[PDB]
Amino acid sequence: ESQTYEVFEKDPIKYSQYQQAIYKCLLDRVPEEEKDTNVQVLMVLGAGRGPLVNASLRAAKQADRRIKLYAVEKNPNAVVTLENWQFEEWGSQVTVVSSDMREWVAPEKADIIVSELLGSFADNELSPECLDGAQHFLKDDGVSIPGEYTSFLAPISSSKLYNEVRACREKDRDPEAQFEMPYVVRLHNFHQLSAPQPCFTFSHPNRDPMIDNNRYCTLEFPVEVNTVLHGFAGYFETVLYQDITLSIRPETHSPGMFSWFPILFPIKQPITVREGQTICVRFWRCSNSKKVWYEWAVTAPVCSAIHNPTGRSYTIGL
Amino acid sequence: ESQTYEVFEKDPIKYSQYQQAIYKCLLDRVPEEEKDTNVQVLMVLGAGRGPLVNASLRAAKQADRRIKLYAVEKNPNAVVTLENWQFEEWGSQVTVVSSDMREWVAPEKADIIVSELLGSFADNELSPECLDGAQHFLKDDGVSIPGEYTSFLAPISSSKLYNEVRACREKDRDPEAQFEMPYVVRLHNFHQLSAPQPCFTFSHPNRDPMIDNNRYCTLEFPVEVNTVLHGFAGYFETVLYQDITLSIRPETHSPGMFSWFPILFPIKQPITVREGQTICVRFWRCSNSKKVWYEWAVTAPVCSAIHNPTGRSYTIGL
Amino acid sequence: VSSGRDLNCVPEIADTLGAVAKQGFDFLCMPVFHPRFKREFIQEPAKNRPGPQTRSDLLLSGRDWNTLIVGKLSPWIRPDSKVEKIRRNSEAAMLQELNFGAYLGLPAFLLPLNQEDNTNLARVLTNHIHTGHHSSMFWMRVPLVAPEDLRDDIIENAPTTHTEEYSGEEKTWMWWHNFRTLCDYSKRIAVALEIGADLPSNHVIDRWLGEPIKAAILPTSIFLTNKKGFPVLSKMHQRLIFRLLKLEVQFIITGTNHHSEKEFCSYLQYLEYLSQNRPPPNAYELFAKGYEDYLQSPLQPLMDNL
Amino acid sequence: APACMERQLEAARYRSDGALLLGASSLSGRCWAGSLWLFKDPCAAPNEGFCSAGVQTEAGVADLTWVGERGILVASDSGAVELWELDENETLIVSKFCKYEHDDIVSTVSVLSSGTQAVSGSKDICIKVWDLAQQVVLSSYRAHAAQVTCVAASPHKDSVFLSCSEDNRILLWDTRCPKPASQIGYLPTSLAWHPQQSEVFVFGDENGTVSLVDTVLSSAVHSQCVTGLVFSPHSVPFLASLSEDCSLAVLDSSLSELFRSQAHRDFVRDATWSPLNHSLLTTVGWDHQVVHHVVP
Ligand SMILES: Nc1ncnc2c1ncn2[C@@H]1O[C@H](C[C@@H](N)CC[C@H](N)C(=O)O)[C@@H](O)[C@H]1O
Ligand SMILES: Nc1ncnc2c1ncn2[C@@H]1O[C@H](C[C@@H](N)CC[C@H](N)C(=O)O)[C@@H](O)[C@H]1O
Repeated sequence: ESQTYEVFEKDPIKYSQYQQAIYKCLLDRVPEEEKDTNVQVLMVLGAGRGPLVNASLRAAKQADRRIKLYAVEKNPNAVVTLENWQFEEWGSQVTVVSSDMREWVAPEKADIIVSELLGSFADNELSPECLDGAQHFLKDDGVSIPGEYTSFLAPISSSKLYNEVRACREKDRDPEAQFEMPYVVRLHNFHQLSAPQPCFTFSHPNRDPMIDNNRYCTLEFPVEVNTVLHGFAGYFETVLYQDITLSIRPETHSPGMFSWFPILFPIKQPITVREGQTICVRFWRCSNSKKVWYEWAVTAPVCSAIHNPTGRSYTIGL
Repeated sequence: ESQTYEVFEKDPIKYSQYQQAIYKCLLDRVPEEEKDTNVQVLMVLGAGRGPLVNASLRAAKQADRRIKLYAVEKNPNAVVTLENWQFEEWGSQVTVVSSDMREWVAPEKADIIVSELLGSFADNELSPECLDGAQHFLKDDGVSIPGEYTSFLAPISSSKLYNEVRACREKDRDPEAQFEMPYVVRLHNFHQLSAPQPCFTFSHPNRDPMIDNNRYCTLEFPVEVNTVLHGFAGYFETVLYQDITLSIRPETHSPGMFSWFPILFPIKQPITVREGQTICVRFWRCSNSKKVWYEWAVTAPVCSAIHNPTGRSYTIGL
Repeated sequence: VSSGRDLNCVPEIADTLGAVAKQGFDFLCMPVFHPRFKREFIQEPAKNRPGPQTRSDLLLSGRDWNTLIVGKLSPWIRPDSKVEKIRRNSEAAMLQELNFGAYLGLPAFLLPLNQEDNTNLARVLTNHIHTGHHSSMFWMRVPLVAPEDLRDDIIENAPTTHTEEYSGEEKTWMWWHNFRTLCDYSKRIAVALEIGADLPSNHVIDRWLGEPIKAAILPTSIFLTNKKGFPVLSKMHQRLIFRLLKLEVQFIITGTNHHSEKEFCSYLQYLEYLSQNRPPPNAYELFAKGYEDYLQSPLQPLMDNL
Repeated sequence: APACMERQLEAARYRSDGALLLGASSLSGRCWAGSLWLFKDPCAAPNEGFCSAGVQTEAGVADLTWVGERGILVASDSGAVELWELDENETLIVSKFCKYEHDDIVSTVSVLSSGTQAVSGSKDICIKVWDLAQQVVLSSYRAHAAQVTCVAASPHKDSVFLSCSEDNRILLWDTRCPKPASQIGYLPTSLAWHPQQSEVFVFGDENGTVSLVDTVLSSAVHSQCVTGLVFSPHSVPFLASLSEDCSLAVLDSSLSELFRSQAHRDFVRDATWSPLNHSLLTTVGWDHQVVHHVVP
């Protein structure tokens, strides 16, 4: 909806980071001698209402470099905003494309592809699948902004959140479905039981012959207090370009950036944990041609059931 | 499963009809003078365990014409049966292809494409979508066997079947979902209230620029008795080649063919019908990129609710 | 007594089935794909290996697949391998074999629990279960005593543990327990308990008491030889057989003939002798027959008229 | 003489005069059996109509070995260890013994230095020492905790052999000791004793690394499991490495690559250096190809 895009646009830190990354990449690709002749092809993949298109334009003026823009957007309602901005302000420099980036036949190849397809668990909005499908129209020496992203997990204790998740039981569905799905939540009345550890990583472009976005991770969390495990908090980190990053992981959290709250992966049954014990968790990223999903289980100090098997309770549509 | 294929193979009438159709088509494409030089490319699309491959071979021996066969099958378990038959009996004349017909890159173009992708309501196994995807590797003058199929509907009264459908309520789903889905059923304790009428028709190949498998049909059923409407019986008819057909519509039912029982489309609420009144029904065939489904409603003598809106209770996976 | 023959070598399916039926066995546990035929699913040129991938379903009738055959997972399939390439080829091969079993309509399928970490094996099995209905059983092959715990003390610089480890002697029960907890107590997952030459301490055995044991695997190697040269069992092994007969488990004979002078059917003849000579059931055991673990609503003769 | 040789070639071994012994299995289709073949003309292999001798075995061939100049010792799927012999004319391969002693597939076999004894390894986790003249098992060892992958008899030490298993152990054996085995990351899959240095051996792993052990030097040679390791007949030997990655590599003393072949379309199963021309190396694979490599 229009107001979800408006909410994204209220975060100036996120766009100033994207602009700084594009500004740095343009200077590395085009030297001073070529500044007036060399026109860099830039494709904003998932342009929304256009704040990244404006960030790329400000970056090019800052870098004193020439750019040719393509603004790709599948949402036809956001395309209304885009085509009105293009006609009134952008002009011929910007070509608005109403298409899925995976289906789009590009007239030219891109020097830089820019996107913001990241969820609170980084890859949970299917940024790897989208970018993999758009990869073919990027030049051989082409750059993807973001270049990389990494998700993080941390075990948490919160009897309040366990009670909140429990209350999400619904009519006409599995009576325990609410425990087998993640929740975006500003975690408040909780306790982080161990330091966050990396879970899944993705790189762009994906210069690998055996492209597989499926993953299986085993995490060992040392616990120093007696407690109850109610779930896992998820965060992410991303490399836009070189040293220009974005983070929601608490120890490296990007100052004043509110675009993403943490994610919560619940467990069906609370697990007693003694001081000195290790929490062991297993997370899987799974897929088929139509859906992507997560599966998870605790194997230590005690076993849980495998949560969300075959994406029976929660899926991310392709 | 292996035993479902075995059950299909028990119907000799169905394969003798396919053989007769292929035999007739081979004589129309290759005259006597060309019989020893002209090799017809035949592709069995959805070859299962191979009875159509054997029917095409018997047809070619009958016609005294030369054929080159491709046996396309997506089910890898059926491909085990196929590759063993190919090695032991068929030889080089048959090339077994483990692929979805819509994804397959063909080495040659086909003179004839043969398939048996039909459900009890003809197009409910998605034979139009499958054949549309395979259409490109058929020669310009190429033939599809079947060439055409038509579904039929008839209003029925059956208090027993209404009770049977009602009893299909399940835990963890919409309490009325069972009324919003078709059932394959050998209808016994029932009353057909009006003569069957055509519902949806499909032709192969689909030589139309605006290919749309979506459909909307309005049927007017004159009723001559006082009764209760509990649903609609569905049947089909198909043209394999010229006068060689297959039918489950009762008035034209193919003698001794048991491969398909009728289909039942229930209604949530029984509808009183007076003698002299017309039953009016509306059926839609709907789709998206992932699913196909039916939607239906009675508009006369009284309105029903629209059944299975957006495929909430029943879908056919693409 | 219901008995099965376990084999890992089937040159011809019809001839093997026939020889096994002649011995008096009710069923055959066998590989559904050649146990040495490792398959590649990702890397060329081996992923493009020409078929058939296995032998045809047409070699037996549907009734024979449904009643006489228990399927077996290929021994190279290692979903919990530390090598990613081995893990991914193993996941794809596990699915392919389980799917072929479902295609065949097999009544049961054997999977081993031969190590502590079977998390990914559990995950691949749970996903298989949540793809259709099937009703088909999964028999988890788990020994009373782990192979690391029954190895000969013949490694001079790595001796066997001569210290009693109460909870450690019970390690295979924990392998089963974690597996079935991960799989969320599926009614389709049961135990095929493998009996060893030296029975563990009582505590280790009765850990399995209320567990869903569907089969008991007897290696030919655990049999002693009597005066006449026939295979027999120790008195303690006989005690365990009688407890397993009370649970109505299916008995599986595995391994080669270790009593060469005798026909192989002598292992089964002995088992059938023990079944025939089991302690008889009392008037209560006779009345209760058919009601074992069958749940009923307690009668309310005050509220209801009986 | 079988009318057809099975697709999955498992073994290739040259004897002194340069005649090539082949081992094959059918790992798919109706019948899962095997065959043994002799080719005095190795160029003619695997053509059935051009063999010196050929025979059908009961089950599949997982491994084989020459026993002198006329003996063929076979590791079978049936759990049997079989001994075959060429007749006086070497026109027939005849069975001498077939002893079913293993409880599962016999995976590996090796002749000890005496030439009168053999060692077998199996999926049944046991290692067996055989007396070839008496056709009996002298010793059965349950030292491992999982499937035995490879057994390699010492070149000149009669009572010495190496074993490796999925239990992650490489065991050095000496049957003269009351406790015969001694234990010496990624699972070991292949073993080869150095032909000149009595205390040296190479081992391959499931990840493609080949390592030099002087009872260390390692090289990431393959992208997949190292199936086999074969030393050349040279005064200064070269090492042939074969893998499930479908390639053959020829390595020097310091495990550095000298030759590479992508000739096979399926898994490379055996490698055998010609005694006639020491620069020639023959490989067999599951693609049914008998390739003759000219090693530089
Ligand atoms: N495969 C795809 N092809 C085209 N656009 C996509 C695709 N996947 C997601 N999008 C769009 O990408 C956008 C993602 C937004 N959350 C971000 C909007 C905008 N770039 C911003 O930073 O405000 C949405 O407008 C989606 O509709
Ligand atoms: N798009 C597709 N590509 C390939 N095979 C398909 C496709 N859709 C369905 N099939 C196969 O077509 C077959 C349809 C069967 N009901 C008929 C089997 C066989 N031709 C017979 O008449 O006995 C199945 O074996 C399906 O797996």
